[PDB]
Amino acid sequence: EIESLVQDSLMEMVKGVKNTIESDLASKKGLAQSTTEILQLDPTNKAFAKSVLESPNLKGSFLAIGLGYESDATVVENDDGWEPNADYDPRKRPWYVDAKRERKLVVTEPYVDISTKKIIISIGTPVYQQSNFVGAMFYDVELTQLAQLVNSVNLFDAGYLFITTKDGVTIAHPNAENNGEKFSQFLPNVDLKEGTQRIELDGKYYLVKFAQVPSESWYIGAVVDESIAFAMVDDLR
Amino acid sequence: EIESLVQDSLMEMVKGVKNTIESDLASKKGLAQSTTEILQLDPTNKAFAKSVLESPNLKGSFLAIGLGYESDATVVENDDGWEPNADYDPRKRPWYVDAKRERKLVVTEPYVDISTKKIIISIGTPVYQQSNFVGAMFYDVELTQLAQLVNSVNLFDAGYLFITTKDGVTIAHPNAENNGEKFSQFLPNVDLKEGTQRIELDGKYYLVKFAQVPSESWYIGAVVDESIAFAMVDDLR
Ligand SMILES: [Ca+2]
Ligand SMILES: [Ca+2]
Repeated sequence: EIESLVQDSLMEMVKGVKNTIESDLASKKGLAQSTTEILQLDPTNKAFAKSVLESPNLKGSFLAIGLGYESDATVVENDDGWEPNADYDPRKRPWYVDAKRERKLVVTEPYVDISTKKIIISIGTPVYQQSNFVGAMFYDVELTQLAQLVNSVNLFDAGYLFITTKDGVTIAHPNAENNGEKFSQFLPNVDLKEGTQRIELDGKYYLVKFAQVPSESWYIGAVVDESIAFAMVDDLR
Repeated sequence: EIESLVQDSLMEMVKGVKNTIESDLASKKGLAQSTTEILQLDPTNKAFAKSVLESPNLKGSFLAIGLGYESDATVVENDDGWEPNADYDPRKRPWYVDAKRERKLVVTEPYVDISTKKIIISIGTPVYQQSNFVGAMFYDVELTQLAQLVNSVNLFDAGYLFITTKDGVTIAHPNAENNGEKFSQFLPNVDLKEGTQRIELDGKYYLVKFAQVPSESWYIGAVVDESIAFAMVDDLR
């Protein structure tokens, strides 16, 4: 029947998007991990750190990158448009706090960047001198590229994709104003769970599919107007 | 028509794979370009280079990584199983020759790795000190991963995908023995060109589709048993 293949197809497409997001995240993390390990060869050498973070390919790979020191709360960073003032303590920032807590590569919750004032996420990493925790790094990620990427399938031209945290905070949405808000704001009475829920919103039936990204326990969400999907599939029929 | 939508979905599937291969290459190149740029901070410091190439994330991201020097023909490399004998000249090797000729990041033709003696390809990069060319690097890539990745769509269970150079040399094939051989050895009677060719091999009709990867001018190739693909679509009816 129409329904079985509509969900079969929706299934394959979401899984494809899931793999795309996982690969892109793996790419960013790999670059963050190696930069961090390379800096660990001499992490207190601020001149070394500065040259690395200003190297063009790496600089072009993130919104901004920086290194905060446990010992004096100073910061080495490559943001041309920002210089931390006296009150800025990197040790209170979420990328640093998370990286210190987990003692490994972390991806933060969405938060307000003090530099661009935009909602972003950062990859955070701990920095060690042998077994001494010396500080932490941020590698900031602009969320609109994620929203483009997560929309690399077409869902029978019957809907769109977005990304949420494991607690329902939007990570990427075609409409960036949603980033950092509960997804319930744009998608009322839907539970956050793996699989497919059929919903009614203002007189129409939609399909909401969630697939988790095991690396960060993000969910890929897809919303599909059931009628359009059935009609588009059926009119190949 | 059955054929119209078979061609349509086949097109969509190859598109997704092309983007998957591009992202993967992009990721490998980005890590290779950044490592190279970081080494250029002190390219003749072989202890620095050695420490970088041995750092665990980078080390685990490639088959092997090394840096060959123009002046003394020495090699710094992270391959546990291989140490350059007296006959070895990095300057005669394809990754080196190519990086030198183009003066930017390159991806070699398939060739026989001196270390593992397997067909591989390498990312090659040139190394500068100030303005002079100091040497080059290799970042070796195992081709069996690429074969897996290129086969991330199912083609209505009617065939398989592979990768060829712009001159028809196989880069990745489900059967590793084909790597580095012209593709006509497993796929005779077919021209290498963008688009779809319809051929007959041993009393049977197949669809051969090629999509080029603009980064490296590789082609993604897909071979499809049109009777299976037609019948599979007919089943969806
Ligand atoms: Ca700055
Ligand atoms: Ca060795």
